[PDB]
Amino acid sequence: SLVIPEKFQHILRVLNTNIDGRRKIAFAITAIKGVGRRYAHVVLRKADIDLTKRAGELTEDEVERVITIMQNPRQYKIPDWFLNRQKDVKDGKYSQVLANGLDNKLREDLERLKKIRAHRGLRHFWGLRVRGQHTKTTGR
Amino acid sequence: PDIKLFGKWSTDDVQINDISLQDYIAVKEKYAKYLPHSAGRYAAKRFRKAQCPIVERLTNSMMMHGRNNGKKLMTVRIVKHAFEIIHLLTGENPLQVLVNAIINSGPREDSTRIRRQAVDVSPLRRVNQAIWLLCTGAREAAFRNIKTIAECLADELINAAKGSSNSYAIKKKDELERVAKSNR
Amino acid sequence: DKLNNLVLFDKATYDKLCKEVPNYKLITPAVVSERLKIRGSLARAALQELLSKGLIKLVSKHRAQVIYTRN
Amino acid sequence: RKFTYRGVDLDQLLDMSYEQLMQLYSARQRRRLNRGLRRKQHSLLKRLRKAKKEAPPMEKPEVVKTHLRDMIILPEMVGSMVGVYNGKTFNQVEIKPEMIGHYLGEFSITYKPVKHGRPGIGAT
Amino acid sequence: IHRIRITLTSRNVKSLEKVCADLIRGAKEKNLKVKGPVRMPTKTLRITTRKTPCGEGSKTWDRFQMRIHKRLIDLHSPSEIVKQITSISIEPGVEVEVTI
Amino acid sequence: LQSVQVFGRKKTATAVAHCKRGNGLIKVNGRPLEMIEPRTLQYKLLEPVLLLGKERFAGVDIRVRVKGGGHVAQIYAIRQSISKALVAYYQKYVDEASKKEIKDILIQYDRTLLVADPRRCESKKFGGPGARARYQKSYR
Amino acid sequence: GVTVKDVNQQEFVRALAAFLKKSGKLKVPEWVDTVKLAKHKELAPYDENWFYTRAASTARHLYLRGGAGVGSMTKIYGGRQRNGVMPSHFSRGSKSVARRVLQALEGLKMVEKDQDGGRKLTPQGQRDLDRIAGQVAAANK
Amino acid sequence: GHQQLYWSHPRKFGQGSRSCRVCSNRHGLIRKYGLNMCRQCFRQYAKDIGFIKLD
RNA sequence: AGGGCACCACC
RNA sequence: CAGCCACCCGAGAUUGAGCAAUAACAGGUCUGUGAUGCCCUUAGAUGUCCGGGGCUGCACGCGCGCUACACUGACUGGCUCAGCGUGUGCCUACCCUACGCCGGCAGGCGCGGGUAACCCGUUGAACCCCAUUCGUGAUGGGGAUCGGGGAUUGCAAUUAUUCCCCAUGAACGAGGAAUUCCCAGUAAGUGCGGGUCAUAAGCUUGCGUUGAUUAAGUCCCUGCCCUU
Ligand SMILES: [K+]
Ligand SMILES: [K+]
Ligand SMILES: [K+]
Ligand SMILES: [K+]
Ligand SMILES: [K+]
Ligand SMILES: [K+]
Ligand SMILES: [Mg+2]
Ligand SMILES: [Mg+2]
Ligand SMILES: [Mg+2]
Ligand SMILES: [Mg+2]
Ligand SMILES: [Mg+2]
Ligand SMILES: [Mg+2]
Ligand SMILES: [Mg+2]
Ligand SMILES: [Mg+2]
Ligand SMILES: [Mg+2]
Ligand SMILES: [Mg+2]
Ligand SMILES: [Zn+2]
Repeated sequence: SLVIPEKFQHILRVLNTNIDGRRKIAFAITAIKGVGRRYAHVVLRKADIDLTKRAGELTEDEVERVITIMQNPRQYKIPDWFLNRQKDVKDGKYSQVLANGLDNKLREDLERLKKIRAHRGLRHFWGLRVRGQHTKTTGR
Repeated sequence: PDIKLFGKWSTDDVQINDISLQDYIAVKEKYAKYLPHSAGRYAAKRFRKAQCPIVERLTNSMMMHGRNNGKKLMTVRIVKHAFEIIHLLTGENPLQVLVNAIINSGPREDSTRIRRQAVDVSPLRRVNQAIWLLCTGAREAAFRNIKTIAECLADELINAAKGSSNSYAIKKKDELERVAKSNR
Repeated sequence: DKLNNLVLFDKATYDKLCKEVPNYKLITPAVVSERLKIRGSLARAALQELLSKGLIKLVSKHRAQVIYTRN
Repeated sequence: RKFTYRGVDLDQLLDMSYEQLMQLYSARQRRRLNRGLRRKQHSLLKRLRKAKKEAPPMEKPEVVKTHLRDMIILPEMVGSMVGVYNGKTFNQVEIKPEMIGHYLGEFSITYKPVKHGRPGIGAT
Repeated sequence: IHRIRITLTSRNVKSLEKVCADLIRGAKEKNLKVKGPVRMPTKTLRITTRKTPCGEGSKTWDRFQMRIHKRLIDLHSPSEIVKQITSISIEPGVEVEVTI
Repeated sequence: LQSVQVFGRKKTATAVAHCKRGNGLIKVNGRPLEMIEPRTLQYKLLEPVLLLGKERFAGVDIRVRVKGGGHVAQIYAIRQSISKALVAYYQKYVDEASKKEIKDILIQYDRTLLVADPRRCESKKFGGPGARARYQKSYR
Repeated sequence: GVTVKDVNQQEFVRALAAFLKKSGKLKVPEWVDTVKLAKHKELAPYDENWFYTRAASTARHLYLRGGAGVGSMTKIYGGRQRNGVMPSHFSRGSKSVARRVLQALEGLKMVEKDQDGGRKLTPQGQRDLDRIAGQVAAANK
Repeated sequence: GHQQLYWSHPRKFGQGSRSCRVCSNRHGLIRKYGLNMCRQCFRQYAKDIGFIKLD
C-alpha cells in the first residue's frame, strides 16, 4: 500500500499544465488556472475519486473522468453559483474557464472595457488601481 | 501518597549536585506538584520565584514569542511530551535530566561592560539564564523544521545534561565564560 | 539545499524502515522522516502500519505529537 | 459577428420590456430597475427619443446634454449622442451597444490624469 | 385586595432609600403585608468624550457617568389606602410609578 | 439532613459545591469529575481527593455548579469550592480535629485551595491599548 | 444506569453518528457534497459523512439544552472568520444546514417542535441517546 | 417652480439630517440616550443634565 | 563642583 | 526619632482612577456656540438652496496602524467557558431580535417578545482544548491585486458603500541606521460591546478571557530639580 506502484506518474500533463504527481490529487489539480481548492474538491467528489491518493496514483480512466467533469461541470450537477464565469456578458452561458481559456477571457474583458473607454478600462490601460483604492501612499 | 509529576515522574530520587544552586532549584518535597501549572503569585516579591517549581519555570519560559504568549496549556503539553521523549531516550528521570541541564547551562562568571570587567553570577541569575538559554535553544531548533518543539526541547535538555557542545545553552555559556575570562 | 522527500516508499526505503525502525528507542514521525528522507504523512502512515503489525509499541498519542518505542 | 448581450441581439433587446431586461442585467442594474426610474430619467429618455426622431436619415442625432451620471444605459439609448456632465464640462459620448448596462458617468471622466512634475521644496 | 407594585427610581441613593424607608414604615403602621425593597441592578450611563473643543494637544478624555437606582415594593392593600400611603412627602428627584 | 453549600472563586468564575451526607459521589454540572475539560488540568481538580484520600469523601456527595470566567478559572474555582466544602462539612458535622488536619494538609499543599486569589483585571486607560501600555510615541 | 453526561462527549458523538448512518432512515440533502458549513469556512468538510456527525451533535445539544432553534444552532456552530488583512470576527453557521438537520431529526421522530418555540428531544430520542451512552460506557469499560 | 426645488433634497438620514439641539452645529454630535448635543455643548451642560465625573 | 528623581530615562 | 527590612495572622500588609497650587505660553480653538471686538462681503452675495464634481486624484518622502512571513502552524470536524454594555427616538426618517419556512451564501418571507434583572439572553465569543489532513516546498503559509456573478442600504453605489460565491494567488523566509511602550492579573495573545452608523471599523473608548520573562536597582544615556 505504501510502496510506490510501477505505474506511478511523476509529472502529468492536463490541459497544457504540469501537475505534480507527488501532491495529493485535490491540491495537485489546483495547479490549473481556473481550478481552486473548492472547485477541485467538488470535482473530485463528483468523480468518485478517493481524496487520499496522490496524483500519480490515478489511473488513465480516472484522470480522463476528472478532466471531463472539470471541463463540463454543469452536466454533473455542479451548481451555477460554483462557476467562475457565470452569465457571460457576450453569450449568457455559465461555464468554468480554465487555463488559456481563463487568460483569453481576462484579455477579452480588458479589451472590451478599453474599447468602450469606460473608466475601469482606462484605469487598466494606465496601470492604476481600478477598485477605488487610495493611490497616494500604497502601491508603489 | 507520593506526588509524581504528570502522575509519572517521582521527585524523591532527584539529586542536585551543585550546592550553590540547591536553594534555587525547587524540585522535591514541598515543591513536588502534580502539574507545572499553579497560577501562583511568584513575581509579587523579590526572590519569591526561587520557590516556583523548576518545571513550572521552564513551562513559563516556553511561552515565547508573542504568538505563543499566554498559551500555558500548550506549553504544559509540550513539557509533558518532552519528558516522555527524554525518558524514552535516556532511561533516566526527566526531572534529573532537567536539573543536570540547568546546572550545566548556568554561567558562573560574566562580564558587566562598565571596556568590560569580569564579575561573578548569583545562583538565582544562574538558574534564570540556564532556563532562558535552554528554551531559546529549543525554540530556535524547532523553528522552520519538521522536528517538533517537544523533540527539540528533549534533545536540548539531554545535550545540556550531558554537557555536550551540541547544546545551544552549553555553547552560549562557554562563550560567555570565555569572554569573562578575557575581560578578567 | 531543498530536501526532496518521498511521498511513497521504494523497495530499499521500505526494507530499511521495516528492518531498522522497530529497533529505535524513540520512534516519532519527525525522526523517521529525517532518517529515511520521507514526508511526514508517509512517516505517520508507516508508523501506523508498524503499530498495527505489532512491530513497535505506542507510548503516547496526541494531535501534535505521537511517540512510539521499540517492544 | 453581430452584437449580443447575454446572447441576445440588439433588436430583441429593443423588443424586450423592463421586466425582461432585468433578468439580463447584472445585479446592480436589476435592483436599480426594480426600484424604478424617476421623472428625471424619464425626461432624459423622452429627450433622446425626440432627438432620434428628429435626426435626418443616415445622420447622427443632436447632442442631448444631461447631469445624470447615474443613468443606466438602456438598449433604446444605443445610438444616441449624450453630453454627460463631469462637474465642469459636458463631454460628448455616443452610446455603443457594448455600453449597455453601464452608467453614463463611466464615460465622462471627472479628473485629469496625473502627469507628475518635479518634487517641490522639502518632500524628502 | 389588589396587589400594588411601587417602582421608585432615582439618581440619589440616599434620598431613594429615605423614601423607601418612609413608605415601608407607613405600610407597617397601616398593618399591611409589604414585600421589602427589591433592589434592581444599578444602571450606569456613560459618555466618554474628548476634553478639548478643538483637536489639539494630548488626547485626554472626560468620563461622565450617571447612575440610576431602582427599587420595587409590593403591597396587598386597597387602592385608596395605597394612594394615601403614597401621598406622604416625596423627596425631590425620586420618580414613583404605582401599578395595580 | 446534613449539608453545606460553599463557593470558590477565580477571576469572574464562581463554583458552588453542595456537599451533603452521601456515598462518595462528586459531580460538576452533572458530569463526573474526570470528564471536565480541559483534561490537561485534570490533576488540578483531582488534587483535593488525591491529597486527602478517598476515605474522607466516602461519606459525602458533592455536586458542583460553576459559571462565569474561563476554562482555567472555572477549574480553579471548582477545586477551591470542593476543598472549602469538605472543610465546612467537617467543621460542622464532625469534630474540629478532623477539620484542622485536613485544612492543614490542604494549606501546606496550596493556599489557593482554601483562600481565593483576589487578582482582577485592571481597567484600560485612554492613550494606550491597555491598563499600562501606551500608544507608540513619535517625534519627527 | 448510564446517561449522556456520564460519558466522553466526542466518543458519544461518534457513536451516535455511526448509529444514525447504520439506521439509514435519516434524510440527507442532495447538496451535502457541494456546500461548506459556514461562510467563515474555507473548504467543505473533510468527512464525506459529515451530515450524520452534524445530526448527532445537534441531537446531543438538544439533549443537553432543549428549545433551541435554527438561530441557536448557527450560534453553536459559529466560529472565527479570518478577513485577510483585516481583523477576525465571530461568524455564524449555515442556516440551511441547521434547518435541514433539525428537519431530518424530526423525520426520525427523535425531535419535536417545542411549545415555546424551537426544537426538543422526544422521549424516543432521549431513550436512543441514553442507549448510545450506555454502549459507549460499556465499550470504555 | 421654486416651491418644488427649494429644500427638496432628501434629509431623512446622514449628518445633514441632524444637528445640535443647542447650537445647530452638525459635527461631533452625541446621539446616545437621545442627547442629540454636540460634544462641546455637552461638556458645557453635563453637570446640569446630571452627568458627573466619578471615574 | 556636589547631591537627588523618572520604564513619556537607563539597567 | 522619623521611618526601613523580614516574618506571623489575615480577603487584603503599596488595586486602579478622578480631582489637583502659585506663576506662565503671544501653545490650540473666532470651523462648537444666538460667545465676541474690529475688518471684509451683502442681490451678478463670501447669505441661502438645487444639480454635478472634488475633499479619495499619484514618479515620491514621513507618521499612527492592520495582516503576515508558518508545524509553539494552517485546514476540517468535535467539545467547552465571559464581562462591560446597547436596544422602538420632540423635530427624526433610522431599534435589539427569538421562533417557523424558503435559499448553498450574503439574504428573503411570516409570525411573536422587549421602552428592558422581564425579550434578544443561561448573552453556547474567540483564543484555548480533543481528534483530522497537510509535511519544510513562497507550500494547504500569506492574501495583495484582478475577472465574472448574486444580494442589501439608499433618492442615487461609476471613481468599485457594505456583504456573499467561484476564480486569480503579489511582496513577505523575521526586517539597516534608528527608535517606542511596559513590571502583575501587568506585557503580549484573543475575541466582545459603545461612539461614529441609512449603509459601517484596519480608529478610538471600554470589557472580559489566556497569561508570562526580567527587576526591587542606578545616575551611565535622555531629561527635570536642588545646593555651592
Ligand atoms: K517544528
Ligand atoms: K471658540
Ligand atoms: K470673529
Ligand atoms: K464665529
Ligand atoms: K472642522
Ligand atoms: K460641534
Ligand atoms: Mg488553480
Ligand atoms: Mg489587554
Ligand atoms: Mg464556535
Ligand atoms: Mg525615549
Ligand atoms: Mg534597553
Ligand atoms: Mg499663536
Ligand atoms: Mg481628507
Ligand atoms: Mg491560508
Ligand atoms: Mg502559495
Ligand atoms: Mg476618527
Ligand atoms: Zn452644540
